[PDB]
Amino acid sequence: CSTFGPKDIKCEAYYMQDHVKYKANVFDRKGDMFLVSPIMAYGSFWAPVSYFTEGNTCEGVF
Amino acid sequence: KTDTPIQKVPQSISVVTAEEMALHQPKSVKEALSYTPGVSVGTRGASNTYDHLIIRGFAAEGQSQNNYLNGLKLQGNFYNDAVIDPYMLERAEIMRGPVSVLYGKSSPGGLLNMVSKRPTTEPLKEVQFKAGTDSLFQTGFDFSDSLDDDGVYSYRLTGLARSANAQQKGSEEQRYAIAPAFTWRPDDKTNFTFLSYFQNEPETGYYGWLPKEGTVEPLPNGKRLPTDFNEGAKNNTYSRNEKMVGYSFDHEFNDTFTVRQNLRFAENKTSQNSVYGYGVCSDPANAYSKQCAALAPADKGHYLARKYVVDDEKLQNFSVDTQLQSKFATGDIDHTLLTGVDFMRMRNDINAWFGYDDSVPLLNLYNPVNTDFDFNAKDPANSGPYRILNKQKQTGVYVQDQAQWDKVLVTLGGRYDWADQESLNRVAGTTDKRDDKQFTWRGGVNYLFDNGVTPYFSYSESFEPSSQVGKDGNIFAPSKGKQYEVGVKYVPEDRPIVVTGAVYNLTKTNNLMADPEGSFFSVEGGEIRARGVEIEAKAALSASVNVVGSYTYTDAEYTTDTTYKGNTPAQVPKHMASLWADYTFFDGPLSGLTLGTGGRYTGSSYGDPANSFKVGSYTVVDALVRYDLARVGMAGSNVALHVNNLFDREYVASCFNTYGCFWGAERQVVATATFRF
Repeated sequence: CSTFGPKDIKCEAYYMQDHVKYKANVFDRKGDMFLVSPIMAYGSFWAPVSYFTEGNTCEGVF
Repeated sequence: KTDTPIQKVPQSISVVTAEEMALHQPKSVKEALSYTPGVSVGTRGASNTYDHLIIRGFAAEGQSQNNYLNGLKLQGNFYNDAVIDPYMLERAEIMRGPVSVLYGKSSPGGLLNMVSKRPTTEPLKEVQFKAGTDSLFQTGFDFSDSLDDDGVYSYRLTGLARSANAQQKGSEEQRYAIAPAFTWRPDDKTNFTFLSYFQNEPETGYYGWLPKEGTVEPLPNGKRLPTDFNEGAKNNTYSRNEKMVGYSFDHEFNDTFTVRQNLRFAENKTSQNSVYGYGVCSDPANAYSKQCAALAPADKGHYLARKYVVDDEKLQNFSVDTQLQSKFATGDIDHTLLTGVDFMRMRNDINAWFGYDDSVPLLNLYNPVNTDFDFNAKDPANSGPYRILNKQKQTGVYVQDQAQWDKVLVTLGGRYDWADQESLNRVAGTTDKRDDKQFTWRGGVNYLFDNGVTPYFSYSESFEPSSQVGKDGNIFAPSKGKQYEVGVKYVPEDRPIVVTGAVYNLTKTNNLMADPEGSFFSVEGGEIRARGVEIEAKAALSASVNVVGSYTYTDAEYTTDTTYKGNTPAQVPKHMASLWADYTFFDGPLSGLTLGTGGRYTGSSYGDPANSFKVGSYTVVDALVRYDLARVGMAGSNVALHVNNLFDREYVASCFNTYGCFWGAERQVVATATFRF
């Protein structure tokens, strides 16, 4: 339903919870907040670039 | 060496975060979760005294607070509860239909798990100013950073100072909160986060009743009461002080074992010297009122008879939860076993003095003359003391496992509680002692599709204790719940949307509908069976627009109360929905503007247990605007304006009986200026 989708995924991020490292699919970036979309991670679409451990693949956005 | 697995166990389907908190800056936790499904928070109307809410018909724990705060059960008993300002909260999630047994002591339907603001290893220097209508001026300060290069030692100090003039003319609201916090994190498998909270509220605000007359039905004159009518006296005071200290600890030994322990020592206390209205002389109540009897049959319709109450309480709470996480795997069925114990010690000393019928004079309504009152007068004919001391001790062992097979997840847990309770009436020397022993278990099954679709069905129980107490020290029976919940959640791996739906059949026993005809001392009643459907839609249509919507159907009746058997409880709307959206004008002439607007609807609700009169359906519209000073050089700093009830609609929120209704909230404007360094 959203304008985005599975093809508009730019990069992936990494975060830890329950002492295991996980992944999150990232989209656009606003200042210092990523638009990650697993939802089951930060609880909101617009998550700040701090909840993650190694953005890595998100080194090229602008 | 895989691409690292994303998350797929359905979580955080209703959390509001700091990014959502700093965008709405809710005046209270009554807001924030104002647009989340399954909750109706405008039940009290316009009163920052308590933060109660109706999830699936049933409200707060023993009517006190069914909410959690960094684990544990918050606290509260006999009107001495704890409130927390959202400015001290990093995350405030509302969990509808929890399948865990750690929440078995809570309601099977809903739960508000609040999370304090944790220290950040990154420098945060925030200063917030927000001011607007009704002499409102809240000043915030939040400063967190690390203390060493590795970040093993980190700190956080958040604090609040709000003073405001309540809507009801004569009542003031003042809250001063400060929460120190510290976090020690040597390695990645150890954390000892210390959390404390200190809040002094010299004036809680307004907490009174208004008859069904001028509120919902035109008064004898033909007009209706004003939106800001204070039926109490000028010297009405209402204070509260909360002191909390605790920690949250967790350590992972092997990749199969993990220990966790949570703790909190709280010391909450409150004092009240207020006069509350008990309906006009024409009300079915009073009747035996002498002041109301000496009136003509035409003047009894516009003369409000009231009562007064003086109270002083002191709470000492202690809570402990210690669990062990065993993450082994049998055959090809992975496991995550939780084994823990909890503890609880409560102690509340009530030294109150109540006022019976004809304890105060009468208000004219057409010509109110709200004066002062001698709360220190103890006339033996209209007043009476109530010196009670309540003590509780609960101890429950819980075991829960989350078994995973291929794409099937089954959540199953079981808990056994040893609940003790003791009350002492200092007047008649009566000492009641109630020890209960009950088993409760929760179980949920769901299937995990690859795209994110997840249909689930769960059976929920609960051993929710009784928080309140009755006149003469009646230890209420604990409440036992039973809920059948089925539904389907969509947690997409790829696209940024969220849609979930559910239908439930919750049944809770030994419920208390309060109001033993006379006095607000509450009364025992029958069980309630609640049925309804909740749906939620949370997505981000393009980068500029974010949308959130929800609808909640609710149908509950008394099951075995004979008197009101087969009637819907008051303050519960049948239909309920809300919707909100916000645009972000980035990359443009106004790169920084963030325009947002939304509306809330609450269906028709009943006003008394006998279902005599009905409260009309209302619709409130909010809006807000926010511009980030990125064009001036202040990255992260923004100035925002907030409007609640845009068109200013006069509505009655809900009523508990004929002699008590609650006016809504008029238009509120707030100008926020938060700065980050």
